[PDB]
Amino acid sequence: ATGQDRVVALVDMDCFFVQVEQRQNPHLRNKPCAVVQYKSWKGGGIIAVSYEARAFGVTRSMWADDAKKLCPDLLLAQVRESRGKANLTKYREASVEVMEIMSRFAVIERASIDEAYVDLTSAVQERLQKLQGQPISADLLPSTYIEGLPQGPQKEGMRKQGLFQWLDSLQIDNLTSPDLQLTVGAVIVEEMRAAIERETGFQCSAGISHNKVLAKLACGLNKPNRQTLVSHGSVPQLFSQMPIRKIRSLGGKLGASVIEILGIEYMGELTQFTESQLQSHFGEKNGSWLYAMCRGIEHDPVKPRQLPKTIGCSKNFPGKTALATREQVQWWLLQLAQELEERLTKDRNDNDRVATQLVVSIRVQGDKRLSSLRRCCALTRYDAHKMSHDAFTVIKNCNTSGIQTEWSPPLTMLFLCATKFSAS
DNA sequence: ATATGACGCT
DNA sequence: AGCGTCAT
Ligand SMILES: Nc1ncnc2c1ncn2[C@H]1C[C@H](O)[C@@H](COP(=O)(O)NP(=O)(O)OP(=O)(O)O)O1
Ligand SMILES: [Mg+2]
Ligand SMILES: [Mg+2]
Repeated sequence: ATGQDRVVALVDMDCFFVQVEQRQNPHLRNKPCAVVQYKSWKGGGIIAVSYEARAFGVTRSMWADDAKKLCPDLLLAQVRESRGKANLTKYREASVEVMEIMSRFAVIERASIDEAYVDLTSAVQERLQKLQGQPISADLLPSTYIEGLPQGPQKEGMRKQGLFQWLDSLQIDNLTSPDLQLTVGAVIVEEMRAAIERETGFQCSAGISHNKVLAKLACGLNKPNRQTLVSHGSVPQLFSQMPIRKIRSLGGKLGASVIEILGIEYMGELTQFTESQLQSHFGEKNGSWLYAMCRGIEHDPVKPRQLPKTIGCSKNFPGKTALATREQVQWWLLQLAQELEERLTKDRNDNDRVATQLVVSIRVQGDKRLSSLRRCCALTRYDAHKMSHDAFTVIKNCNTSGIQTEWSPPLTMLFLCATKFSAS
């Protein structure tokens, strides 16, 4: 079995937060520009970067002041600030706009604020028998790249040349040629992407392949404003120089042990190993997953979920701003709870459901662990004061100070999350 | 002094 | 459950 039964696509917005600000502020269009959070510490932290500005080496996580050094024409748009914290509402709403449109073509799984996976298998079947064996016209694929093509014996001319070899080798006879199915999926994604641009003004990229992992890999091969098809046949060469860390779920500790333990560098080298070999190295689940994946085979299904299982608000208090007093802790819990009550009310009305669990998370000054304590209490009413007061209770026994007016050690992070939803 | 949401392990 | 891992 070759892991070619499904057509899966990943759609990801190009420099999402920038496009949202550029739609709103025409003066930012087609300029080096970036979106910044806060302002006081070193101009604010950069969180999204137009492609014009990336050409100067401006990146996410860079301070705005350091970014202006790399690029002094850089324009900045500031994230909105409510009750003393970053407020991402504009971008969540833009995301819903984009998800609604995508939903009209197939069932989607929201994977982040700006991307969704799409299972196109069923829509591919439909469009196939409508064609009645009609060949696929390169007219229908004006922004599609075929990975690994052209091959054998100017940016856009190279694209068409690869696209011509793909079609000129296609087998439109067999209505289950996996390569034909990917080509038809790619035709739908062009329609989906034109509709998103038409109805929002947002441009996006997309990957089309047989599973989530290849779709996501393909999406980033030709950003921005292009889509890439990765066929099962292109996987051996693609993977032969693909660093292991580029693959989703291997960008961290597991991927680094794969490199260290096996002494390899690229995804294609995993094929030498037996599945049993890989299970003893990395456990039974990772070994099986890896054995299949280095052959381009992956089974994670596209889950029909476009809303979330959790709604959270958090704020970091780094350095001098760490929370030292009880009354400081209570004020910020109030602020978090107020924004949280706002989003929960919106979610109970628009999507018809109610949370039953409140999770409270904190980080103390000196703990490397991104969260230090994580406790849960009942959630019965969408009332900020009640939520904020209950969060304090759950954490108040963690102020290790005999002075009760004081909070020690200082808190570096407050996090309030609502979960365990039920239909309402 | 790089705000969020999913899922795995035990 | 609470923690860890990984993602954008
Ligand atoms: N580590 C992070 N932390 C917080 N917000 C982030 C983030 N990474 C991204 N965002 C925010 C800002 C981002 O705009 C948005 C989508 O994340 P991406 O798709 O990873 N990056 P973009 O869409 O900007 O560029 P392109 O896709 O063309 O590479 O979510
Ligand atoms: Mg994006
Ligand atoms: Mg993204």
